[PDB]
Amino acid sequence: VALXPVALXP
Amino acid sequence: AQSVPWGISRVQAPAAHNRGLTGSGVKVAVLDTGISTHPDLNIRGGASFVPGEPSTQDGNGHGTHVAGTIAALNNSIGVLGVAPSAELYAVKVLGASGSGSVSSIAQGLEWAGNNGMHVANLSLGSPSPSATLEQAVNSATSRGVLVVAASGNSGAGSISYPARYANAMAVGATDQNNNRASFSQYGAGLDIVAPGVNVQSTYPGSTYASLNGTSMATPHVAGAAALVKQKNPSWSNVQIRNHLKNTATSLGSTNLYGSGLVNAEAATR
Ligand SMILES: [Ca+2]
Ligand SMILES: [Ca+2]
Repeated sequence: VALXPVALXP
Repeated sequence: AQSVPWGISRVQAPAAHNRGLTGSGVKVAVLDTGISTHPDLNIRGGASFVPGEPSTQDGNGHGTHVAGTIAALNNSIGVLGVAPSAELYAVKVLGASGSGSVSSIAQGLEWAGNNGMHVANLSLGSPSPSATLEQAVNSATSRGVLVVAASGNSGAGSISYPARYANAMAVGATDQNNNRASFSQYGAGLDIVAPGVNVQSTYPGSTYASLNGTSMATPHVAGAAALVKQKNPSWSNVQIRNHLKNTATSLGSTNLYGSGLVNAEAATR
């Protein structure tokens, strides 16, 4: 997943 | 007229600029949503690894904003980057929606190592590890790239990946009072902090925007690394990394702030 706008994989 | 964002002043980039240190000749890759052409940016090149988005233009805004913190041009308009003469390369690994795959990010890191980038800015993360991502960070590091990554915006006391990997320098966010921003991830592996609240930078549509996050802190550090590289062209990625940490302004616990607030003046003196 993610921080704010950028996520990548869970 | 040109404005100097509070964060650029806070990290003392103008003092470095006064010594003639602007990041000239240093290649910096921004692994993000792209970088849009902008009157206050000079983009030297790049590549895209996002299927369906062949150009390096930015359909999100995030990459363009990050790029301007590193290298917005020193002129009579807009804002001013930490390293206004750095050579910016747009490596698009995230799409307009802001998401990407580990495969695309790894392709970007390989590109950075294969094409002579000295610094790679990764204002991105995930709460989960990936061996692919780890290998790509390690490979880029072995090829001379300083990988700088955001700690994350969950507010928790552990940091996101890839920042959590040893060979990535992890950057958290401070506010205008040099306090940790409440959203800024901290903990084991945190190297350093930089301004990440109300950061004004370049934005698509030839305009400017103020945004918050560890994504905005990270490019202050990538920019500072470019200043150190210009001053010391023979220095390796790890030497630059440690020097930034050793000259940072201590803020208290290394658990909350790492080595402290990046200081471009101290790092280039
Ligand atoms: Ca400017
Ligand atoms: Ca790390």
